[PDB]
Amino acid sequence: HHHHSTGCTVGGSTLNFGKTSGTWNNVLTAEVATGGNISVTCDGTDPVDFTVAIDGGERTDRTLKNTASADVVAYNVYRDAARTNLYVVNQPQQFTTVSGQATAVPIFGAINTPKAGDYKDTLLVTVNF
Amino acid sequence: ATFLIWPIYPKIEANEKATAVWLQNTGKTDAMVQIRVFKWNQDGLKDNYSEQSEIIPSPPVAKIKAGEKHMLRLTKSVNLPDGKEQSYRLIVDELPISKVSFQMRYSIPLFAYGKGIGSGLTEESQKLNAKNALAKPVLQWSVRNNQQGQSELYLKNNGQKFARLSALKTSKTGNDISLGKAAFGYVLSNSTVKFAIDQSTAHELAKTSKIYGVDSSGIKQELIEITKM
Repeated sequence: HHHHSTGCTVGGSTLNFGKTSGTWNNVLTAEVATGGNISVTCDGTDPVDFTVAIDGGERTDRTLKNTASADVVAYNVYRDAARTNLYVVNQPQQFTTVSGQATAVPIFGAINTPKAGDYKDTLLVTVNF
Repeated sequence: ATFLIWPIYPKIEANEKATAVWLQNTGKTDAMVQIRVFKWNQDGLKDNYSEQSEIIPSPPVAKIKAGEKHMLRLTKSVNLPDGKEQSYRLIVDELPISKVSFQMRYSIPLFAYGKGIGSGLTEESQKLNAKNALAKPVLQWSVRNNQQGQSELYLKNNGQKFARLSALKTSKTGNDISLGKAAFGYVLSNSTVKFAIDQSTAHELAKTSKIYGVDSSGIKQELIEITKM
């Protein structure tokens, strides 16, 4: 037949926080769990284990940048909405697929000397089988 | 952007000069991707990747329009050492073309074989491995504490082939012990790895002598005996 060569459809199939200028004085929430979110779908009868790791941004410390300035503001992303499970930088978290259902890769985000218009960063999301 | 990768578990047999991985953009938007293969080892009980020339991926860069299916040719430059299994990752990097945005990277394992050993996923290699006593994973375990006090499980593979572990059981009929945090799974051939385990599992473990891992490295999922060091 022979054996089943498994094949998967990996995501996606951004995190807009709003404004980080001036003062907020509480933690900012943004979610991708937006253009759709990320999910792995495999096709065996067996489940497939896989692994997702998130880097530390363009500066390795998960810090945005204003673009106009050296103004930087730090952040972190989490697997659960409750933010108990940190996507610790470059450390993989285990996932599994159930036969015939998509597994979401959720990413929940969070974040005073006020800084004042538009800040940016880019995260590397590695999915490993 | 959205990709169908097949096969997720590619191998190059001893007597093949290449294999193919298929990459299909199933999104509605054009995508651009970089293709690389890294040699893969577990020296120092951590996973390490190095650039490498034993396997050459073709094309190294590709525009994949929506709906199109491209054939990655993974080529074995020279014959590999006798009776050994070599470990790689194919890395597929999606190139881009107050916010924070995501760049995706997809990594599948690749395994190539030298004379006298094979994946075991075809009848030709199955018959080849029956003649090799160590053409399989041959695992040992022992749990040891750090000076900081963290508990960590050591898995050591004596066999010429890797093991992909989904779970650890304490008996052939038991249930999976709750490996809490920290991913684990691959113990490559002729290596040993080291997972961080919570306290709930040390004790549960090491109240038993043999344990059993669920292994997908071959055709079907199967228990394997892990003995104590």
